[PDB]
Amino acid sequence: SDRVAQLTIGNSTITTQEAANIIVGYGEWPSYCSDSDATAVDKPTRPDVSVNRFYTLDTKLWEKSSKGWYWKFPDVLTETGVFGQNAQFHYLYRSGFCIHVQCNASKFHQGALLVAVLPEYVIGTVAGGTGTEDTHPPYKQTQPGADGFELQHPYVLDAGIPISQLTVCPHQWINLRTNNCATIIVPYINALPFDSALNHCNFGLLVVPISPLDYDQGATPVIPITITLAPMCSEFAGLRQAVTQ
Amino acid sequence: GDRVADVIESSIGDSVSRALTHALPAPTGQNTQVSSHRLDTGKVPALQAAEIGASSNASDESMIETRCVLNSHSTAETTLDSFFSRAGLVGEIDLPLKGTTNPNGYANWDIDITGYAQMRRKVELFTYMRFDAEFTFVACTPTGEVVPQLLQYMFVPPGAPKPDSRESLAWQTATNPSVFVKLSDPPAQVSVPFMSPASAYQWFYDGYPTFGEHKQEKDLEYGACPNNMMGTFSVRTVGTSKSKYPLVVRIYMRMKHVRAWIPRPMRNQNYLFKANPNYAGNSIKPTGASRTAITTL
Amino acid sequence: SHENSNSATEGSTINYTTINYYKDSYAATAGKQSLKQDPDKFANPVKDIFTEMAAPLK
Amino acid sequence: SHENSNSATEGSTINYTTINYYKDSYAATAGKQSLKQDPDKFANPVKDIFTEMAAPLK
Amino acid sequence: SHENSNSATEGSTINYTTINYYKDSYAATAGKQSLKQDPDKFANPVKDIFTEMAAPLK
Amino acid sequence: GFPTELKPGTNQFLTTDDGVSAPILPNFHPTPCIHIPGEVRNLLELCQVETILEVNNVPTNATSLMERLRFPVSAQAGKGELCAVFRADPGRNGPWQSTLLGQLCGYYTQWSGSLEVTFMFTGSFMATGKMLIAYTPPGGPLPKDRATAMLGTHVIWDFGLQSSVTLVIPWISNTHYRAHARDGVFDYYTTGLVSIWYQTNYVVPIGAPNTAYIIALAAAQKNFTMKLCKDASDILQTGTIQ
Amino acid sequence: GFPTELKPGTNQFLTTDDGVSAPILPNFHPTPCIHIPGEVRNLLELCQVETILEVNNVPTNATSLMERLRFPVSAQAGKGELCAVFRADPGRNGPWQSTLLGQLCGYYTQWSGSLEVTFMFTGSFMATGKMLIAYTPPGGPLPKDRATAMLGTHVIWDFGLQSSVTLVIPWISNTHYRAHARDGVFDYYTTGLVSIWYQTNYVVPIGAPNTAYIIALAAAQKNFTMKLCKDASDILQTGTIQ
Ligand SMILES: Cc1cccc(-c2ccc(OCCCCCN3CCN(c4ccncc4)C3=O)cc2)c1
Ligand code: NA
Ligand code: NA
Ligand code: NA
Ligand code: NA
Repeated sequence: SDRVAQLTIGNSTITTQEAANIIVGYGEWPSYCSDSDATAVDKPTRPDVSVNRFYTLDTKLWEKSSKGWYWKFPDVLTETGVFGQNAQFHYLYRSGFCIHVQCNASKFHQGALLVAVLPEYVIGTVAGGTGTEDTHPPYKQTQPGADGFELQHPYVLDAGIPISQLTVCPHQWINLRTNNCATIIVPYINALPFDSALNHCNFGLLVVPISPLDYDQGATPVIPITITLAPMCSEFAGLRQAVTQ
Repeated sequence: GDRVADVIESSIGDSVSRALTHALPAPTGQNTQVSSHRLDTGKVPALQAAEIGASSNASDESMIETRCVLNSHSTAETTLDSFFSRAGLVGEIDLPLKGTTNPNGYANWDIDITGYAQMRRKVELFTYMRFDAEFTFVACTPTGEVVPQLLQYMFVPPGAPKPDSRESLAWQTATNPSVFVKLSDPPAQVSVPFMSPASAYQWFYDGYPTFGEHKQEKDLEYGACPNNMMGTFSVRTVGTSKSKYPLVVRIYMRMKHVRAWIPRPMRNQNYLFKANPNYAGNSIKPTGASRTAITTL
Repeated sequence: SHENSNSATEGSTINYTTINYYKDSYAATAGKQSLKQDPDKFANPVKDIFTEMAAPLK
Repeated sequence: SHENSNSATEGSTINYTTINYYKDSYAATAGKQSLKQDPDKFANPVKDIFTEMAAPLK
Repeated sequence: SHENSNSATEGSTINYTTINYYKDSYAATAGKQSLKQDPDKFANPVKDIFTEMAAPLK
Repeated sequence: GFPTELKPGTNQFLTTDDGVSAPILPNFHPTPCIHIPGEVRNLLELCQVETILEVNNVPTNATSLMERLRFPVSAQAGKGELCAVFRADPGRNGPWQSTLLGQLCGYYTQWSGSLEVTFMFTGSFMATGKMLIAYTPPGGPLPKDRATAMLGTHVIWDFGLQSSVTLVIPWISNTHYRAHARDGVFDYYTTGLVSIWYQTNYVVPIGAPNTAYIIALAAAQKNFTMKLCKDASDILQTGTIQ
Repeated sequence: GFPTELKPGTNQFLTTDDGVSAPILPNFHPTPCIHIPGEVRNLLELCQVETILEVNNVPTNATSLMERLRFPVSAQAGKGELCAVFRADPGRNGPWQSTLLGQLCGYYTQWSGSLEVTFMFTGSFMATGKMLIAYTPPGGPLPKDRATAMLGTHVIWDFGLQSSVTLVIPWISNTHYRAHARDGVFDYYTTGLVSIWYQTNYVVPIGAPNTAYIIALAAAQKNFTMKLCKDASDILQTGTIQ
């Protein structure tokens, strides 16, 4: 009655029989931009059902030695479906998201994934090891697209900050003995009313195993983690030709 | 006009962001209420499900037998203004005589406060911050001596000509704001408004400032947001001839009327550069002290 | 006073009590802030709230 | 105050709100000016005004 | 004034009359204290008080 | 005397401090102010007045400077050929520097608002034609062809009794204000591009010039404002002015 | 002029003085403030949010740092064996330094309030067990055995559908506030010890891991407050930051 759940938006429906409730980041639901907060004058386009639906973009394999991964929003979707097209044809974009991370196993497996959302997740580099070289992460690392990217040093989140404090951000845990999924709703977060979906990633989705996956020889060893997400209250403005970056 | 039902009943356009929580007044710590033994079934405060993502709701009263305590301890010192409205060093500018840096009697400093760890770590606790500020300029020689020297500080906003010398025409300062003051005088002090084109400054910007290919040579621009670049701070000794004394200008910032959004984990590795969160890969240290075993102090 | 409303906190859910001698409000002191707090925004951002007495997973 | 009216703006269509400690008003601060504007004086100084919807040369 | 009540004597049986220009009361002057005295607390802390006219050991 | 205590700032001279200073001529009364036409109250009044935009900012020899004030159109081969292009950034080096709007803009760090450019055809009465003028919001590269430009904000101009047409460059930004854009990270504040194409063709009968010129006039819309006063990028003096 | 007299303090610059200073940009109006989610008003809001407590703060090589985030439990010999221990002092070097509470704590000289640590079991669904978690107020030395620990404040945790349990470390002090405790005379402000013991045993059937981990999350209760603002003990910079 808090374990069972159904999420329906657009022409897509998700079900789960082992949930752990739903998190609504910073305590507020996504909303369209008000006439007082707005600044751009053109009438926006709000595609509704064709873009605010569930997209299942990627699957990773959880292994006894996995370090963890991250994805950037809206980067992950910029090249998928009608959402992607709208994000490419328009300069300005804004939306919220419903993120549903899936991972099931058996009552004999164990492990815990921390699923969190970190706004303005700026990536850093190891600075040449000694810290004397002022290196910078390449485009493929800051905006990894749908395949996401694996954390090199999860302890400091590849950005010099403790993962132990990541719980100060909207999050849920996927503790196999308890639940098989995480659901996080996120409102638009920025210091501007709209922004480029291409040049700016509003937040990052982190999936990091804090308690290692484990099981005995003979139990299914392939434990996938799948990422499904749905834009919410999408708005676009500043129309012109399509641009990929 | 509208007619088909799905349109009439749609929520497309709702600008009222529904909020699940509201702020309540809390001038003092919460009190403790008397409690007694409870030997109940069905009732279980101690048990939780951290997976949900929420912190424990269990309180003292439900875990042990408590007395009544009237807590009048104040929560005033932990407000944003209380924590941040304390002047701290954010910039140091040298004006030596015989030197390698500024041996020309003037200097330009890009207004960026991330070159000092104490202040930086504090503000980086939040993602977005909006505030006014009070800046204080402390000048003296390298020994801390005070000398009869007149200086000019000029705020050069983006787009205004940066002086290229002690005699530059830009020092006419017909529109930019300038401060003329002597080292013998007390520190100069002024109030600065919130100047970003954005509704808030942001210590972290996960993106690029422009469109196009983001090749190796342009990666220096990842994380650069113009909205945080307020301009240049220019200083010069006021004369057409080189000053007789070497000078040092320390810049202190005291934020006021502060608002912050989105708390983040706090920096735990030494800072290396102003522009990024790069850390020394070969010296990743634990966040704190360590011990030999988990069963010993 | 009859000054400009250029303070970074103009229109905040928490009112301030400050001092000023100039026509621009941002010159004013930091003053006293209001003591409101909303811990739940971060500590309990759940949709369907769960009681203390009951077991969190029903 | 009961001072002299020697300010360069004495009798202006835009009233000011200023501060002063001397008997001569021109010593006063610049203060705040009134925000009135008359763009048409320069942008549309035509005798017989022409609508937006209509064609300018009837 | 409308300041904080952070004086070391906030809530004392003897009220004070002070001056201050800051938002924190402890910055205020020492002022004037109230002239109350309770000598008996030290000079005559006896349970069953004994008169002056009578002999102390009845 | 009365107990005072000096705070920092004491003795400093802030050029923008709006203070009170002693009057040198007590009881002096200024010459009364008669009525003078054309009083301006706010610089924004001037920004709404159209001035000539030097779209054709290529000629540089003194004898050809006047040519910068107008660009041409002429009979083509009907392939939707490109006529001219320019950035819409008003406070950026280029065409806009010839306009009063651009100059006044230089005294402010940030601006916000819609812009407008009115094009006046000065060809003969017998010349006709249709042009497509487009505004490409940020992110869109210089349109390679008319088909691409056509996807943005645009106007299709038809020559006739009404000599001019107005292209509105609507405010479409991510931020409430834009700082002056320039190559580098500040290109973040770029406004976009304006391109002019031949929709039909410049047609003319026998006896009329095969080439005519267009004059562009630009100004700001009524939602335009500027803030954060600064010194202009130019200082028009070399040595001392004697 | 008006008779004044300068008092001591004159010309001094107190970094925490809340004064009035001249505005550099007269009549400047800041960009309006739109709505942004997650506004925090008081640091105490953050102290009530649980973050991971590094009870297992022993591994130090980079490749094992993530191991500090969780400690283990496994089948024993049923002798009420000890599982782990740690001081409850939140502003002291040790496990608490990994928590946001501990870090924010470092910016204040004194604190007061009850604390809470929630333990989440991450073993398999088929694993069961009962643990005894105790809090030993000041004066009580590290409990030599479970029988001794049991005499203090404690909780007996039973594994089940509810993965976690909460140990409340109630405020039990002689003073209204505690300063940061450390070896020496300041141990006077120590909060106490927390020890974890096996009440029963970690039992598991055939086919399930004999070792599982527990993750500890700690935060402050609603009666927690801090005072006397100070600089944190760490300064995260070696040379100049360039
Ligand atoms: C009359 C006068 C003379 C000399 C100096 C000034 C002056 C100096 C600085 C002023 O700007 C203060 C800006 C404070 C915030 C600076 N920020 C905002 C965001 N930020 C930042 C840094 C690095 N990454 C991201 C953001 C910053 O470093 C205003 C006036 C005024
Ligand atoms: Na005297
Ligand atoms: Na004077
Ligand atoms: Na006198
Ligand atoms: Na001042």
